[PDB]
Amino acid sequence: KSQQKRNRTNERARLRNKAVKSSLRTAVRAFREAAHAGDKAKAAELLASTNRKLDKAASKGVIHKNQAANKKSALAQALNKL
Amino acid sequence: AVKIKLTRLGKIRNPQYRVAVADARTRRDGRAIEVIGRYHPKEEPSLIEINSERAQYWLSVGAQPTEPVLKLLKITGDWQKFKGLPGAQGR
Amino acid sequence: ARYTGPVTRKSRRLRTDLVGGDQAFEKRPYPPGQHGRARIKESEYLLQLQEKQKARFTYGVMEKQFRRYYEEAVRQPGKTGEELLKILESRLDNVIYRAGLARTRRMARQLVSHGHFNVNGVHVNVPSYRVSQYDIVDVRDKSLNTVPFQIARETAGERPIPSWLQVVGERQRVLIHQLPERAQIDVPLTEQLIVEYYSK
RNA sequence: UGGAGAGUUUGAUCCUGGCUCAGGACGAACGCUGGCGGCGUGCUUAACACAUGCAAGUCGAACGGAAAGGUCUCUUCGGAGAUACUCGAGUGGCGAACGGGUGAGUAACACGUGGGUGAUCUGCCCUGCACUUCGGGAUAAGCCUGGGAAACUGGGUCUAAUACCGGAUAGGACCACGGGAUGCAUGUCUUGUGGUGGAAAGCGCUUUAGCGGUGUGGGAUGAGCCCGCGGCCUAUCAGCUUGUUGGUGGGGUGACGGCCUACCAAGGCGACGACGGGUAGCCGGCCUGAGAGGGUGUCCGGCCACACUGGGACUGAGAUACGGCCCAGACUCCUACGGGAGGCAGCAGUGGGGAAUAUUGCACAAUGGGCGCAAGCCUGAUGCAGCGACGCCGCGUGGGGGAUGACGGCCUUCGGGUUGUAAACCUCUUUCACCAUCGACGAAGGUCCGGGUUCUCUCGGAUUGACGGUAGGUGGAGAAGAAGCACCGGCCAACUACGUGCCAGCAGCCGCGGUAAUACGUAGGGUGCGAGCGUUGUCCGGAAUUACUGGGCGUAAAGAGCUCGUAGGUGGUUUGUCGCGUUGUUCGUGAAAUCUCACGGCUUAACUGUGAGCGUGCGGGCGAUACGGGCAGACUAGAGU
Ligand SMILES: [Mg+2]
Ligand SMILES: [Mg+2]
Ligand SMILES: [Mg+2]
Ligand SMILES: [Mg+2]
Ligand SMILES: [Mg+2]
Ligand SMILES: [Mg+2]
Ligand SMILES: [Mg+2]
Ligand SMILES: [Mg+2]
Ligand SMILES: [Mg+2]
Ligand SMILES: [Mg+2]
Ligand SMILES: [Mg+2]
Ligand SMILES: [Mg+2]
Ligand SMILES: [Mg+2]
Ligand SMILES: [Mg+2]
Ligand SMILES: [Mg+2]
Ligand SMILES: [Mg+2]
Ligand SMILES: [Mg+2]
Ligand SMILES: [Mg+2]
Ligand SMILES: [Mg+2]
Ligand SMILES: [Mg+2]
Ligand SMILES: [Mg+2]
Ligand SMILES: [Mg+2]
Ligand SMILES: [Mg+2]
Ligand SMILES: [Mg+2]
Ligand SMILES: [Mg+2]
Ligand SMILES: [Mg+2]
Ligand SMILES: [Mg+2]
Ligand SMILES: [Mg+2]
Ligand SMILES: [Mg+2]
Ligand SMILES: [Mg+2]
Ligand SMILES: [Mg+2]
Ligand SMILES: [Mg+2]
Ligand SMILES: [Mg+2]
Ligand SMILES: [Mg+2]
Ligand SMILES: [Mg+2]
Ligand SMILES: [Mg+2]
Ligand SMILES: [Mg+2]
Ligand SMILES: [Mg+2]
Ligand SMILES: [Mg+2]
Ligand SMILES: [Mg+2]
Ligand SMILES: [Mg+2]
Ligand SMILES: [Mg+2]
Ligand SMILES: [Mg+2]
Ligand SMILES: [Mg+2]
Ligand SMILES: [Mg+2]
Ligand SMILES: [Mg+2]
Ligand SMILES: [Mg+2]
Ligand SMILES: [Mg+2]
Ligand SMILES: [Mg+2]
Ligand SMILES: [Mg+2]
Ligand SMILES: [Mg+2]
Ligand SMILES: [Mg+2]
Ligand SMILES: [Mg+2]
Ligand SMILES: [Mg+2]
Ligand SMILES: [Mg+2]
Repeated sequence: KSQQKRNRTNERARLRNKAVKSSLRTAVRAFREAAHAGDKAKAAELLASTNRKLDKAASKGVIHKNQAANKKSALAQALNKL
Repeated sequence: AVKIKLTRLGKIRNPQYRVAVADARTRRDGRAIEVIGRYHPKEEPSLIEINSERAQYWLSVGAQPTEPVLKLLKITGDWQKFKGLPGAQGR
Repeated sequence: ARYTGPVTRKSRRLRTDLVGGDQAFEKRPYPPGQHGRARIKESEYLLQLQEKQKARFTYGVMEKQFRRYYEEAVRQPGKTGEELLKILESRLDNVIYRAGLARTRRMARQLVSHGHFNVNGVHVNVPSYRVSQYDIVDVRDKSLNTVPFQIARETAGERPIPSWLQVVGERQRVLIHQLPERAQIDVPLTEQLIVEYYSK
């Protein structure tokens, strides 16, 4: 069949993408909890950190540029309205 | 990628081929994007017919013909005209 | 297939001789069978069937080929029976018969089937071939000086030549100026009954 | 450019009205018979289960290593040496989402058609603007062990990368503020300002051997999504819905959206048939019919849906992911009982069902597809071959004189005639068969050389066809090797005799057979077709017996028992406006093959190529208000008071 190599590369991809996605999720929830805390001081830099992580993931290709733009806009408006 | 390929529509012992522009991910005898000539390998030398301007447009837009369509283009000179080569006809 | 049977029996059944030649008549009336001397009521379908069979056995045409000829004739614009007769005449055996290169239609079919004619210098062996305008017909060079041809080479001047065909001398070549007109040359049979037969 | 009727109710007639017939068609079967070639077609039933072989691999010009080949290499005299072309296995890249199969499910935006995407994504292809710059860590493979019957797996080292991670800088990422144009409302296209950020990779070279990657502009290509119109039966299915309908705020998607979520309203669908039941892949197409129409979706082409049954995720540009993965169920198999493996609705083939449908063949010779710089590799796609009269076409089974009225048979008025010029006898031709030979086009094609330095070109030296020594041609004696089939009472073409005597029997109807049967079995004779002829199965037509074309309702079947009135259909005269229906032109579209005209090529036809019709329609612009219609009015005749 010569697809055992494909299966191994697949599972390597699952681990890599799952790890980066979970890291991005944790960063997003950190920024969110800062947003409800309303410190408005460290949230300003957490926004930039989250944007950097998310568009780094987009460049890596684990996500799409459209999703990266949507999430960045959401977090920016989130910081804005408070 | 867009390709220019020969489509066979003759009978069992009359393999007539049509010079057509079709998508690569299609069957040989399928619905091509546009037919831009034909080729009959049953005459004495052959029967070669090329529009020579729709082929030029497709070549400039990115269409890539296969080996026999490339040979026919070289024969008709349209490939040479597109690439800027001196000899525009070698029939 | 081919009939390959008694032509005179068919002629007596049809009540109209259509072959002539050396064996034109049997010197007797036409009781085709055991009861053939008795009178029979003439039905409408009988006349049309007899006309169609007369044409088919005159031109050596099978039933399916005759059906195709009739359907092509009616599909063609203008008339139907005239076109059918023209198609029937356009056969190689009929052309040879009219040009007088054979004794009858059966002889013409025998020669053309055995392949003793090259139309455009090309060997053919099908009587079903149809001639067209500006088309030549020639005799095989090897097949010359043979008995079945030399027997008629000198006695082919008896039968008339149609107004659309022409014959050449010592070296025969057959050329087709235009399509024939059976309505004015050799029409012993009315096609207006066949056209009614084939619409039933 | 195209319209046939006949039989059958009665003592006899005319209507109405059934039933039957004559014709064609098929992915066909049966009975009998049966030569060949050209081209096509061939599990329609069990989406029943499968033995077996082949159907997706490639790159050393990305990388570490050397299992094999020839190898210079030490030399064993049968052992050594990755450094070398080359390469087992391994990392990595791409492909694998295409190609091939079935029509199960599906009455659905699944399909056909025409719009919208200011709601979108898009590898490999083309191409504009630039870069191609710095560090780090492990591991595959190998080696040493361990566990397990296997399927498989653990621990310890060890080596890379065009593998991974972390970096500098880069605007079509975002936010806020603006400029400039646009309308179709959310908006759309392009710059500026301030705050944010986001990648790349190196390898090879007979020295112009070549490859690459990314940051993004714009094309080409493929697709995701929405809408109007059209294509079954059933009301003996009349009330359906609650994320259901909408809104708001978030979440989610490439993208709009109850797609998901929290809150608010009570709404949304239904007699123009929802909801429910039965059935079904849709279309271009195919058959019949003069046509309208009726039937049908098989070859082929387009799409859709599915891959033992049911469910789910991931990789990836892109997944019903047949030959990928996870789980539940059934089945089959191995087992050491602890555990494992599997899915022909791919090609070929087997079992079973059925009236029934084919080789476990050849080759990548050509085309398409995938991998490289390539040379090259794979391809049951494809090109063929093999079996079947299964369908279309075509040719033969001979022909020239023959009244010996052969002999005979048959009928028989005992005179005759039919078989019947067909025969014998004289003769001509060898179409296709048999034997031998030559021998293809399909290949202005691909490799190793000569001008060209590589880009382009012809030249020849060599080779490359499964088909195939095949088509086809030639040479040889010989009519010599070659026909059968159905019917004969009316429909409908075809009559005598023998045996039989309501018995044997036939038959589509109505009718024949109970002792002179053109209707039964048989013999002769005739009719029609032909390597085919009849039966069965189904559809169309006749049937104007579901009638728009193209029917009727006093007595033949047909006016509700009457009235009112909901929806609906339909509507007086006249004026003005719109131009929706109507109609004209123009543009786009209406795929190809197939249907037709006209031609061209297979000796002809079937088959095939080309030009034009077809595609009855739809969207857009531009003309008309003659009629219907919308609106604005007016009149009295209709109608009402
Ligand atoms: Mg965590
Ligand atoms: Mg968003
Ligand atoms: Mg035939
Ligand atoms: Mg009647
Ligand atoms: Mg009476
Ligand atoms: Mg009565
Ligand atoms: Mg009447
Ligand atoms: Mg690989
Ligand atoms: Mg290797
Ligand atoms: Mg590559
Ligand atoms: Mg892939
Ligand atoms: Mg697939
Ligand atoms: Mg099936
Ligand atoms: Mg189905
Ligand atoms: Mg639609
Ligand atoms: Mg290790
Ligand atoms: Mg940066
Ligand atoms: Mg990098
Ligand atoms: Mg809710
Ligand atoms: Mg909402
Ligand atoms: Mg179905
Ligand atoms: Mg009719
Ligand atoms: Mg399923
Ligand atoms: Mg199965
Ligand atoms: Mg399943
Ligand atoms: Mg990919
Ligand atoms: Mg993905
Ligand atoms: Mg699945
Ligand atoms: Mg797969
Ligand atoms: Mg399979
Ligand atoms: Mg198969
Ligand atoms: Mg059976
Ligand atoms: Mg059986
Ligand atoms: Mg190949
Ligand atoms: Mg190829
Ligand atoms: Mg049979
Ligand atoms: Mg009769
Ligand atoms: Mg008797
Ligand atoms: Mg009888
Ligand atoms: Mg009928
Ligand atoms: Mg009708
Ligand atoms: Mg009536
Ligand atoms: Mg009465
Ligand atoms: Mg009555
Ligand atoms: Mg009444
Ligand atoms: Mg009553
Ligand atoms: Mg009553
Ligand atoms: Mg009303
Ligand atoms: Mg009204
Ligand atoms: Mg009016
Ligand atoms: Mg009205
Ligand atoms: Mg021709
Ligand atoms: Mg068309
Ligand atoms: Mg218009
Ligand atoms: Mg009044």
